[PDB]
Amino acid sequence: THSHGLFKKLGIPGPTPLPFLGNILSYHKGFCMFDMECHKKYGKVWGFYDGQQPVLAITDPDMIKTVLVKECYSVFTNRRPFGPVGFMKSAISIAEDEEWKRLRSLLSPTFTSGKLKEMVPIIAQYGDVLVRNLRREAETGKPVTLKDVFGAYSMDVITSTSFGVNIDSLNNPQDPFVENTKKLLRFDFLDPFFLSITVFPFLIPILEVLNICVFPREVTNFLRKSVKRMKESRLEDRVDFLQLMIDSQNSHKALSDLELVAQSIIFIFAGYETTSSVLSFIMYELATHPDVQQKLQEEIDAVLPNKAPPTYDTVLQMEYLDMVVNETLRLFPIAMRLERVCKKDVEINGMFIPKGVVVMIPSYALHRDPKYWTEPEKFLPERFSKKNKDNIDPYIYTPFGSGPRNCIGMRFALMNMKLALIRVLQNFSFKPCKETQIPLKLSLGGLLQPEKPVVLKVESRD
Amino acid sequence: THSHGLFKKLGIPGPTPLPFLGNILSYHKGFCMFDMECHKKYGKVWGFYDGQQPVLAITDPDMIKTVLVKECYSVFTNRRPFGPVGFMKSAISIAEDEEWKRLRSLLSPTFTSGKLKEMVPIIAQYGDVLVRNLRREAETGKPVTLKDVFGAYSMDVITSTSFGVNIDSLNNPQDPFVENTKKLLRFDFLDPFFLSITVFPFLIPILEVLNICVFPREVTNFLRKSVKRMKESRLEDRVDFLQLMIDSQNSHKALSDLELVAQSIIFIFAGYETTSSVLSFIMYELATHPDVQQKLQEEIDAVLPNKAPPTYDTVLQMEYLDMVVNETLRLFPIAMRLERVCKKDVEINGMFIPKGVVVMIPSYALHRDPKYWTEPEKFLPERFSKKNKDNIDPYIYTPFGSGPRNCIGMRFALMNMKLALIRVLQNFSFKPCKETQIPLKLSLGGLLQPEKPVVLKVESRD
Ligand code: HEM
Ligand code: HEM
Ligand SMILES: CC(C)N[C@@H](CSC[C@H](Cc1c[nH]c2ccccc12)NC(=O)OC(C)(C)C)C(=O)NCc1cccnc1
Ligand SMILES: CC(C)N[C@@H](CSC[C@H](Cc1c[nH]c2ccccc12)NC(=O)OC(C)(C)C)C(=O)NCc1cccnc1
Repeated sequence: THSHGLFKKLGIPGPTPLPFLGNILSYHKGFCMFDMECHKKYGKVWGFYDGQQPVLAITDPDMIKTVLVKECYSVFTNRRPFGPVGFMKSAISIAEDEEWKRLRSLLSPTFTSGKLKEMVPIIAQYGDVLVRNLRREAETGKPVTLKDVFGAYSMDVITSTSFGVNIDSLNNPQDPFVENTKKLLRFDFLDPFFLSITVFPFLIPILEVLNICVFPREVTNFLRKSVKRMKESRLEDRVDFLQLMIDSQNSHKALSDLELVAQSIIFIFAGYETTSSVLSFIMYELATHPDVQQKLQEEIDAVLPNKAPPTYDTVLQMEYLDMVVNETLRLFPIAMRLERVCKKDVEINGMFIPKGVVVMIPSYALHRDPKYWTEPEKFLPERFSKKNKDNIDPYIYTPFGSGPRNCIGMRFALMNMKLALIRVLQNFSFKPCKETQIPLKLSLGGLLQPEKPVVLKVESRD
Repeated sequence: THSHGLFKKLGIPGPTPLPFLGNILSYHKGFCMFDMECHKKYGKVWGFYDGQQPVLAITDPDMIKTVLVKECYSVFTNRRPFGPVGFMKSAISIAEDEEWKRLRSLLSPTFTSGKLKEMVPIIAQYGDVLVRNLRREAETGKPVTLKDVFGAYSMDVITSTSFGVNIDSLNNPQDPFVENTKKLLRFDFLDPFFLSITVFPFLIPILEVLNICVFPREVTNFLRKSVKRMKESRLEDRVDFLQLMIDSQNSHKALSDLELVAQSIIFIFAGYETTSSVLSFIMYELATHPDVQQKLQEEIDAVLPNKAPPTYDTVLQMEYLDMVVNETLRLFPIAMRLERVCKKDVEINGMFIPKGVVVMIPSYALHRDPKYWTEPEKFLPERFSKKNKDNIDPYIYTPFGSGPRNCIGMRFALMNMKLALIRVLQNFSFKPCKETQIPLKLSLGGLLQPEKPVVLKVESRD
């Protein structure tokens, strides 16, 4: 129908599409399973149909580089639309071409190593909070649910690093400011709503004229005014994302107020469930590989004797920790794919690409390719040792993507997660319960997350 | 366009419609203002257009009777659809024709005077709760917001009379069971979403296939399982609406489980903001007419000396109280209109009515008609004295509608509100603050509710 002959014409293999649905029935096992099977069955490039929308998959690292880096500005600048977005049209990760470029320009200085070293003390205080809450659970030998305790942690670091609000969310789960922000959850792109948006993408315009949005209209409204209060209470009466944006609107064309709110929202959205999720995947591996946990506890005490508090520089000093984080990300790259919309008829690395195709890099499946990783399913942190870390193709292992449009939040995310692990492990060990799901099964959904949530035994090194 | 010549053809007056919008621009001042102006300008019958949808207004009490009573089953059985409803299609107030008739049959015995006398003791306990919360506000001379304290009250009576759950919502505003139920708020039929649904009623089918609903998909999901837990904890291990429905599914065709949940939801929806709102409108009048308040306090002590607790029968004994409630409802009939969809070409009281028209009775405007009420804007409870209560046309004063499809919840609503007022006034007097809005302005919105929320001074008769 109307475009389902495209790949068959270019000589590109793939699963044969059904009318209207294309291949979306093949998502019944999740993006991850579909992508590995496809890589296996079909080889180095393949093609499928998200309804009428042609998606070209690629796995050659040279080709990936062209797309993510070389022709990023010229050809492959934007992501694919996904549903009605309202004013969130202005958020950097949604925006396009020159508005994107301007936004990415206007926001980059907020994510430098400099500002991040200034934020480290704030992100630290809530590690202590995390500990006392964990100790409360450990002095009462009851299995712990990480996503809850790490959620409460991530939530705290966001509320602080982005607005100055200081909440113990785990113990104030019903503060107005914690309630809204806990509704900014990762979109399930295989839930009813989003699948239909894929079979009926013409519906998106209809919703937009009805001010219906995939960002709940009330959470956005709460923050828009919460910001405009903060804005006008500091102006006038250092050191969060909001103040860094306030200072910036003092490319070009400055930052509009509505533009400012939207970024603020996308930072919470980005930083809340990801931090929570990754931190849980890591504690899962640490707990099912007690040697890796011991070796990391040993490393942490070396740098920080006497449970010394971690600093920006003592954090970047810890190599095994960096290894442990990077390998967890290999097995659970929560973005799962990267995607670029081809804006022009192009030819790259010997392959014609017609305008309008979505180019997709199947991150999860490349992270578990046996042709670039030995024993890809095993959790083996040494793959990232300063010895082996050189035989790893930065276009095969892309947990934050690559190029002008990679994750702007990368250094903060990594720092935020590491500060958590250092303080937690300084004080506790983590052990399987019987109710622990070993082996952790991944969700057949549209999200990278455990089937059953991770529950563990926490014990005090006291 | 496609139907805007209808009234002009039948000789029926009304405001001239614009293409596509019909007359909806005339709602800029609210349904209430539009309806009085229309009654004034145009007389005993008029016509307008909710987009393409012809609505015929009527004010002759004989004609109203035919519509609400005589030809209710034959002709005027259903209300007008309003947006996507999901499984709430099964709720009695939404359902149609034989399913309605069956539901109204299967649910009527739950609202008898018998069951209501059995519920009175439950509804009483939360009057005491209401008092201690009020006393806490009165011992701290801070103006009170009625909708909050009455909301918390109404919320408590619902949670109890419908599931057995016993919560002090005002002090547990963050119990999971109170959180969801506080989201079941009255629909604003002049908010963006519903106006568009009126200009684009073809959009309703589109939303329905997207499982988008005007009952938030999460509140419904919470209760559906909350019920199925309650259902299977009482079955097996008297005296609420849920148990009365459980007993009924033990016309005809019994009550399906999904059918049962939906009614449960519609009862909360119905009984929460209405009780809250009416109770606030009443305290407003009592507080701005201190004689009426005194006369009612005097009456209550006569029946119930020593702050005696109210009983079902001592409640029906209080005539001035019944007067005060009924007159408040005159000035603030929160339904505002009644509506019936004409299902066949008919002729009633000398007027042809073509199939598909919505027949509408402008309750608010009839309640303030100078041709049936002297000084209609004044709050004068004596209009309802056992002397004058006979010169009041039950088809002009219809705060609960009339006929086979009037409010099934009427006796409960009235009893629930009166039990509140008796206990409250036994203990407190209510006085204007400076921040009180005198005179209360009504919302220009699609709801009957105060412009500014009612704030009063509460003082202890101790
Ligand atoms: C463990 C944590 C995180 C992971 C694994 C992650 C991963 C990713 C990935 C794969 C992308 C797409 C990059 C590409 O297209 O090549 C991305 C984009 C993005 N991330 Fe993250 N992310 C994380 C946390 C964060 C945080 C904390 C922020 C805070 C501001 C953030 C903000 C963004 C933004 C704004 C984009 C889009 C940038 C643009 O399109 O210009 N992310 N992230
Ligand atoms: C002060 C409180 C209330 C007022 C003023 C009120 C008013 C009304 C009005 C005007 C109608 C439409 C009747 C008609 O079309 O003629 C109605 C319908 C209805 N009410 Fe209420 N109501 C109140 C409280 C309640 C309560 C507590 C319940 C509890 C179950 C309830 C359940 C219903 C139902 C189910 C219908 C639709 C009945 C049907 O269509 O078969 N209402 N109400
Ligand atoms: C999908 C939500 C997160 N809307 C995005 C728009 S594009 C940023 C990217 C989304 C994405 C990556 N491959 C995809 C393949 C198909 C469809 C969408 C995507 N993000 C992403 O990794 O999200 C998680 C970890 C998958 C939840 C947005 O604006 N996200 C802010 C954000 C979120 C998370 C991390 N960093 C930034
Ligand atoms: C509109 C909401 C309440 N959906 C109803 C469907 S029809 C019951 C009726 C609605 C109604 C009366 N004139 C109208 C004129 C135009 C459009 C709709 C209506 N109710 C009604 O009085 O609602 C309040 C007090 C106006 C909020 C529903 O199912 N409502 C359950 C319910 C609510 C309140 C009282 N009793 C029952």
